[PDB]
Amino acid sequence: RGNNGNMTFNYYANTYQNSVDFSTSGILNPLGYLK
Amino acid sequence: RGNNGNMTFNYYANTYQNSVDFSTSGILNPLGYLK
Amino acid sequence: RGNNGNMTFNYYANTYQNSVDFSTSGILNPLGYLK
Amino acid sequence: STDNAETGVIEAGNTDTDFSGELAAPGSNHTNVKFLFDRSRLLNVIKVLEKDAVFPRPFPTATGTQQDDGYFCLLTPRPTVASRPATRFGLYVSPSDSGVLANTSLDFNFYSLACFTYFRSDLEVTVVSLEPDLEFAVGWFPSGSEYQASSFVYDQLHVPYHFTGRTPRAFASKGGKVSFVLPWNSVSSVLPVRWGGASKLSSATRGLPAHADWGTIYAFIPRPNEKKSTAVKHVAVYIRYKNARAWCPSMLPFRSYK
Amino acid sequence: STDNAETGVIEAGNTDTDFSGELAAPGSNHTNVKFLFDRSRLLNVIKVLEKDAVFPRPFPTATGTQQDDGYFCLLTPRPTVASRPATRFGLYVSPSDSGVLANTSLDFNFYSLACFTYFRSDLEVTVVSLEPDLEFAVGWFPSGSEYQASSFVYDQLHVPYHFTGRTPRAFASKGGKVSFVLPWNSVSSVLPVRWGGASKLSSATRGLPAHADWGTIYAFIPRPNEKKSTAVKHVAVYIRYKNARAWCPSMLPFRSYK
Amino acid sequence: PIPTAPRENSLMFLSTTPDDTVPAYGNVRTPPVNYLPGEITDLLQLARIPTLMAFGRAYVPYVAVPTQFDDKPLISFPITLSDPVYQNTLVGAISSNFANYRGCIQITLTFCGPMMARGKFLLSYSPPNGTQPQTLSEAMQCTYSIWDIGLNSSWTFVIPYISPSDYRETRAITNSVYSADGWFSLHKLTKITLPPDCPQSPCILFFASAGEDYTLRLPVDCNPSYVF
Amino acid sequence: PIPTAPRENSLMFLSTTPDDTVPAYGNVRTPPVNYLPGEITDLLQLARIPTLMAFGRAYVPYVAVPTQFDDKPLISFPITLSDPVYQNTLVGAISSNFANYRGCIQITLTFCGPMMARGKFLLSYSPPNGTQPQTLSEAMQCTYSIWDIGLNSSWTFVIPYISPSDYRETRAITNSVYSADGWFSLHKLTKITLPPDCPQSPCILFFASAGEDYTLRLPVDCNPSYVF
Amino acid sequence: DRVTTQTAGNTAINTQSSLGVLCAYVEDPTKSDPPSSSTDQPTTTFTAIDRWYTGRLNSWTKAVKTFSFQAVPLPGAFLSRQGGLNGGAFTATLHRHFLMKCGWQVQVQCNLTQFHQGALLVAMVPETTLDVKPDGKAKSLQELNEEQWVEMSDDYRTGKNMPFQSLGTYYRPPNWTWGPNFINPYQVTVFPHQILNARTSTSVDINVPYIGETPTQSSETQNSWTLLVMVLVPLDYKEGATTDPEITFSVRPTSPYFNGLRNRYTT
Repeated sequence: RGNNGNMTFNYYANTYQNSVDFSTSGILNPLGYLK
Repeated sequence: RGNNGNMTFNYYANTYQNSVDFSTSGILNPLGYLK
Repeated sequence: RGNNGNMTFNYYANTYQNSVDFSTSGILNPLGYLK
Repeated sequence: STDNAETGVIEAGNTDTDFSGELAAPGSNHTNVKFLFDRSRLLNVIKVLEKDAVFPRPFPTATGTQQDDGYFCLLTPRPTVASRPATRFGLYVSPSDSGVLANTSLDFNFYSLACFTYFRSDLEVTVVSLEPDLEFAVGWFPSGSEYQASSFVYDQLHVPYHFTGRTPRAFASKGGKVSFVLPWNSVSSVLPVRWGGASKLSSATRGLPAHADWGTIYAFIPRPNEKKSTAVKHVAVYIRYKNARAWCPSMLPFRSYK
Repeated sequence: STDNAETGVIEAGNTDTDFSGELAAPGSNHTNVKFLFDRSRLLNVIKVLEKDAVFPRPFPTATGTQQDDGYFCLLTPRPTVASRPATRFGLYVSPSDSGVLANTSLDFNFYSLACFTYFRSDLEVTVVSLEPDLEFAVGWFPSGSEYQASSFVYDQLHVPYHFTGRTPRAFASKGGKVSFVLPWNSVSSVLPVRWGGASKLSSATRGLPAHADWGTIYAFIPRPNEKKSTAVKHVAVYIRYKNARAWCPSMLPFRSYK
Repeated sequence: PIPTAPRENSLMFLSTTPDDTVPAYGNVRTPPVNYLPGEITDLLQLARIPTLMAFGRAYVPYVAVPTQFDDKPLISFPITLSDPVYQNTLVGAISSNFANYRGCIQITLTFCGPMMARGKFLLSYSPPNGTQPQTLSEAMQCTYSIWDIGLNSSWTFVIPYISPSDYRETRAITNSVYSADGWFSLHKLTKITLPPDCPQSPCILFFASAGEDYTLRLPVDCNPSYVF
Repeated sequence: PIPTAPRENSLMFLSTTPDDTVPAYGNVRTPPVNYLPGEITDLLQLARIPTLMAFGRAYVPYVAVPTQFDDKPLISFPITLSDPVYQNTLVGAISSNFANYRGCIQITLTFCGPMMARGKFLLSYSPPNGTQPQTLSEAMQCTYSIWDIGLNSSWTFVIPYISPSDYRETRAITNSVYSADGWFSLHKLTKITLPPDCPQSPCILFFASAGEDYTLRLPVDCNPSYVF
Repeated sequence: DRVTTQTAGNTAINTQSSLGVLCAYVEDPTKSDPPSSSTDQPTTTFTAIDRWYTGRLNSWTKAVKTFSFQAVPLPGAFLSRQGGLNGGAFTATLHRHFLMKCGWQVQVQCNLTQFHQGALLVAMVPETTLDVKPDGKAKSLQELNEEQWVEMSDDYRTGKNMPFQSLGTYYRPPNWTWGPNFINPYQVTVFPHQILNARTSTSVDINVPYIGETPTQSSETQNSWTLLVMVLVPLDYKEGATTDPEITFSVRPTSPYFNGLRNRYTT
């Protein structure tokens, strides 16, 4: 969620506030996999 | 809770408002215990 | 309750707004009782 | 321990791997990409429009062309010059000479932790004034648009065409500020911090992305052209990268040894 | 009753212990540590920056070094001098002499009820102006940081580097105030009111804690360096110890008998 | 739009509002303080610790006991927590920073003389009267407690709380019955019988703790006269 | 009308508030980025990648090994993440943009000499002392690890986290025990035995990754000295 | 009853007029947790540093006024060898570790007769710089011998003579009036204290845990606890009695957790 301390209430919806992607159809993994 | 009269509603969460301690793993007691 | 038209919601508590008394332990009566 | 760094994968170990120790508790996650870039920073100190301006003509520009330089803020962390995206960043060392001193801008706080190649985020623009008690107004036009540059006469007052429009013209109050989050509007899927391709086919500059931006904001005093003053007023542009996502790890700039 | 005060534990008794009386009802709990320190008080009257300042050089300082004194507020109840933590507190009795009169500060309301040794609390800073209708801005940098002291040129205006940053630069409105609670950020677990150790190993001063602070706030007019005025403007710093916790009971200052 | 009407105290900075404020540098994990012992939950844990009083004779914590027997109190002081025998006690130096109190001042003695010394002391608290009692017969009529010297060497004289109000003032600016609660007075009842080759004029050492029901109220501004 | 009282920080632009703002051009479907691989979830995924350190001899990533054996460290540098052997490592160039850290700096070596070369190297981390150790017997007493040359050609010397605090500073402005955590020192234990017709003075190549528990905190302002 | 023998390691001490072990701030200050600011394995206690370290303290005359005190820094007395207090296996381990963390259990003996009067105030004062001269350096053995007792002047009551960093010739040097490492001599009994009266006891028994700003402080610089022997009632005796009774003190470090092994401390 990032640097967002507003856990309670979002006035504007998720499409207006953020910008979602249109569809086509703790644990940090490494960036290089030896195979 | 101290000098806090806001019994009802906390807008910011407990981590943002206060500063908790990370874990490692009426009745007033005396400060000197005779043993 | 007196001259208080706020029937709904008290933000500050009863101890902060008013001043209660610490404990020790329509109908208008007359001020003089003939006995 | 006994390892091989020629292989390209070196497993990060604790003190207990080679010695007799233990682990340490992971305290904070301030290295999170969505957390690290979610904070405001100075982008460009741009000047405020007082008349129906002209968008700067594309490069190279010969002399005599009456344009308006340093009035437009191309919202991009990449090096810009004269409100157009560039590749090399230049600053002036002996600036008190002839010619037109071009407005160059760069996001200084970005490239010190732009250890990646690609980047996508919803920009949050804040336009803070640098003038005591100024009422201004912030225009915008997206990635792939152009500035409508004329003036239509309203009651014998030359009102410019950048008052109206379908793009957000946010009006500041007298002594107030402007703050509105802009979505990712570019035709590219991500913003290349480093780019090696060419947008055009002939006479293209290698490494210059055409539409890696969030558009261009500008500031304009909301009075008509007859009320044009003389003293130039500035305004500052603060940006914030909401919901940042960064792909493809890359280099950090070369810290000098002098 | 018949007791022994040499033992070190003297049990507090009521009137009914020795005489024929009773108890009294415990009325109020205003001696609670979290309640007693949760109130604002004057800390330091600091001057407002008008240019890209220089953080004061560490002690001892020879003459000729052009620094800026009394512009920084080291947020600590301990005695400070020239915006750096000190041990002895000094005030001026015949101040109208030569030399540079150093800014010294102390929390007067704290030590009268600092009957303890250690202390930890989230500080709540309020920066009240001492100027009629001043628009200022409050910087900060934490316990273990330093002041970025230069100026980057924005549109031929020398904007200093203390506008930008990842630390909170809270902007006051014209006639408004600044108020933001700072967390416990020091590398120490608690703030020693009294300290007897030494932070360094060689040439260390006994009793001077290096990082027993909440950082250092400063005030700066949000105009560039070309708009520097002449008359010096002051600002007042009010602090409040939210969520105070005090360990290890200790002494109170010596009230004189004259 | 929620139509709100702000009050007449809008944008007013009051210093002691019971409320938090906006965080600016949140989400900071402070290091844990589970290792430090002895957390002061309440500052009355320190008023209940007996500290030395101070007596004008270079002010002296003890009381010299002269062998000349004259019918006077040996040492005497009013029970007012702004009196200068109380400036450097944790009872007195905390409660000078407050406005009211309630409860029992607890005066503890310690006879610091030789072991072979005997004798008796009279510890008389007087309520406020028109004139301080001086005769032993005028302090016998008050509330007293005859203290003996022996194997034990302390006596916690709990001064009672006799007040016409629920709280008492702690700063006698204008002297009244709300701030000054009468005098304490230590008479020597029988003279101290020292054996041969023992030091004359022994020393009674005074303490001043607080009772188990000692209560405080209304923090006021302190006195910065120490820093001068 | 909902009667609201705005606070004292009203109309204050703070740069790092944990909060959104009003959208102006909402409902924009961005194109999907499911095709791009390797999303950096956290910037500690890059500090754990070993990068070349830089040594003053035209600064050199490797260490020339002279065949003249004198009892000195072959190369040595303090473990302070503002030291100029750390300006161009992803450990050092990320953590110079922060204020605190926690965890284990991981120094990885690579002997880039010929295959037929043998020999042993001593890799001694010293805690902060009054004087940097120089004798081999003064670095033997510290934390060391004797590294052998053979079929494998790397050694990840995990420098431990020995600190009097939970976090350490990462910018030694005023030098103390909170920013400088003692010296690293590479001694040649036995001299490198080269066979005939093999190049003299081989090259040890140094890396600097981060441990699996390396943690960072408190972003501060960067240094724009690169752009000059 | 009043006869307590305290066997610790191999050095067992005795007293026959004890008042009781003043356990401070906790029930059992022997129990202590390992530090959380170290990742290496701590050197715990062992049977050569779990013992009583008896030293000497300066004598006590009639010329000692009220509140003339004498401070023993801990573990500063092990380094400088104040009063001949040699640690042996503890000093030779504390010089080879960077982080030390222990509670203390002190015991001050001073044998007054039944014909003497006078009372010491033996207290364990946290976090003071009472040994250090106001120039910045600590007192040597001769400077703890030329005076025998530090008189409570105005500079110690107020906090004026505590060490400081000089401002230099650029600043004007202020009139130094206060500093937070004062002594309030009327309020030393807030600390863990026992009065060593002439008519109740000859030995006081104090037991303090580890306190400090960090979960383990440094070894060669810390001044966490400070034994503080203060003269409340001055000594008095008729002529012919035993003059100038000597004062000793016995210090046992309860549960030490050393960290950070390095070579012997050289400046």
